[PDB]
Amino acid sequence: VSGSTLSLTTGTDTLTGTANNDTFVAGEVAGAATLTVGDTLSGGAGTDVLNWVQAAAVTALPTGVTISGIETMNVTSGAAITLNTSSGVTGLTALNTNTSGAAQTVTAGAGQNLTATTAAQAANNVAVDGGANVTVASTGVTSGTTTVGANSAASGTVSVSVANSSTTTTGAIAVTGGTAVTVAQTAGNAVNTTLTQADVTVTGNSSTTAVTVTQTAAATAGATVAGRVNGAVTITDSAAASATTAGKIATVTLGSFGAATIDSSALTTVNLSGTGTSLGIGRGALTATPTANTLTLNVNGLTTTGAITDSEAAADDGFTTINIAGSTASSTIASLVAADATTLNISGDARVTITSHTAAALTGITVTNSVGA
Amino acid sequence: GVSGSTLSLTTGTDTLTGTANNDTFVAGEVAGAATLTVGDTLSGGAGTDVLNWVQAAAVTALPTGVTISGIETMNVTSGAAITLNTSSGVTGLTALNTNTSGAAQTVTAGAGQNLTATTAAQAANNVAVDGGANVTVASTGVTSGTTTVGANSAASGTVSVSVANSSTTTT
Ligand SMILES: [Sr+2]
Ligand SMILES: [Sr+2]
Ligand SMILES: [Sr+2]
Ligand SMILES: [Sr+2]
Ligand SMILES: [Sr+2]
Ligand SMILES: [Sr+2]
Ligand SMILES: [Sr+2]
Ligand SMILES: [Sr+2]
Ligand SMILES: [Sr+2]
Ligand SMILES: [Sr+2]
Ligand SMILES: [Sr+2]
Repeated sequence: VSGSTLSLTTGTDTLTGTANNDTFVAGEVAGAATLTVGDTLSGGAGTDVLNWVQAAAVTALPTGVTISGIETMNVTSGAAITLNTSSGVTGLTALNTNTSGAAQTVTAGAGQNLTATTAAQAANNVAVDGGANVTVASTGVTSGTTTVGANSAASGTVSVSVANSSTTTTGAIAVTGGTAVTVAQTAGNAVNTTLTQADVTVTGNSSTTAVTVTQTAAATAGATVAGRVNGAVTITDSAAASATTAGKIATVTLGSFGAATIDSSALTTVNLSGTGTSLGIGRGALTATPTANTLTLNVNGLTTTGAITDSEAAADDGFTTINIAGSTASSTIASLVAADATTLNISGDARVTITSHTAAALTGITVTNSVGA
Repeated sequence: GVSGSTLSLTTGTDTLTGTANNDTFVAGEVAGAATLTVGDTLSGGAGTDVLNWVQAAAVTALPTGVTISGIETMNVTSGAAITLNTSSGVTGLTALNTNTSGAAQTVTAGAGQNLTATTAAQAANNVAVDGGANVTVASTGVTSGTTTVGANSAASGTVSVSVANSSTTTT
């Protein structure tokens, strides 16, 4: 049931909503902000919203402001947003911060889903921390960077979308922590131009079980063709350097990639698609000899120009069984390097081509792929 | 207790009298200007009444000519330092709560007033409290800043000090 609209003032407000769905409006009055020192907002029962909008940059939650009972907080500025809602804000489950052509530096409470939406980001940087589920939705990015969890990891999942239609190389994307991470890049430069996409670094924490990093497929620029180069990808389990602590990242998905590396003692499955350069797979640095030594490569329309390498096998304990499952569209791996592999199984319903392989310890290759290998 | 009214002070000279019930006096800011101002007169009346004094500017004293009576609890929050002595005047006050972040506190409470000084990110700023009935100091983010209770007048009741430091700078 529709409730009331409650406009804040340039003074200290004490506003309590109804038992219904209310909208708290923290706009401007003649250019002056109305979310101001000492404001106390209580949504009451129902699904309540606070819309905080002002032309001037948002620089902080003001002194003495308390917000309770409001389920959604929308923050829109005509300039940058710098905001920490990890204190004074009870009951918020959705925090949405919105800029265009300006930076965002946002820290949310661990129970607040954060969505940072930036248009025309260009050379401005976006940094978000805290939150439950964290979502970054960035368009018109050029050299500006995208950083999640450098100070405090998301309690839930992380989803980053960065779009660049310039020829200026996309600023680096870094994510630290989260239960599952997806970094999705797109390149939208015009034909007969080339754009290099952002390097991506994803460092898991104790909760990170899966990481996904996708980009626009690489291509050579021509009169009819927009050129694209894929960025590097670095994915590191939090326990990658430990001799005793078990890993957590079990699945990695790459949709087109430059020079990519994975390091996780828990890794069992890698899903690959698009245009890849190279992929090196490390399994951490545990001293104990591993018992699960099966690697599954699920490929779908994958083309690599370089090698997929088990980097652990040469001097440590690599994978002994490699399962390659081809799906939906044919794949071509330029080189497969696996110094400890003794069994290679190739399955699926789409062709798998391995142009060259270096795996001297192999004793058996068996193909069940219905299309062929 | 039964809830009463909310009484917002203004940037003009206020004369505010509460209801026989539990009232909340709000002494905030209007567009950056304090609303607790010279000559203000506050009278809580019967019931359990509270004054919330919040402003970005430092608190250095009660403004000239201000009279406060019948208000049992006073909360003081500043964006800068707090320097305040409530051991005379403010008749009927039994609880004083002072709150800063990254700024010093120098507070003297009356011998019948429970004092709670809460400082976040105290760092190198010093906290000094005197007087009071039961005295509570709750400080986080302390570094080299000191904590001094009762150097000029001892608490009439108990003293409870909590000091948290997450730096490598000796507390
Ligand atoms: Sr206000
Ligand atoms: Sr409501
Ligand atoms: Sr409420
Ligand atoms: Sr509500
Ligand atoms: Sr290793
Ligand atoms: Sr080892
Ligand atoms: Sr080996
Ligand atoms: Sr006044
Ligand atoms: Sr009263
Ligand atoms: Sr009273
Ligand atoms: Sr009175």
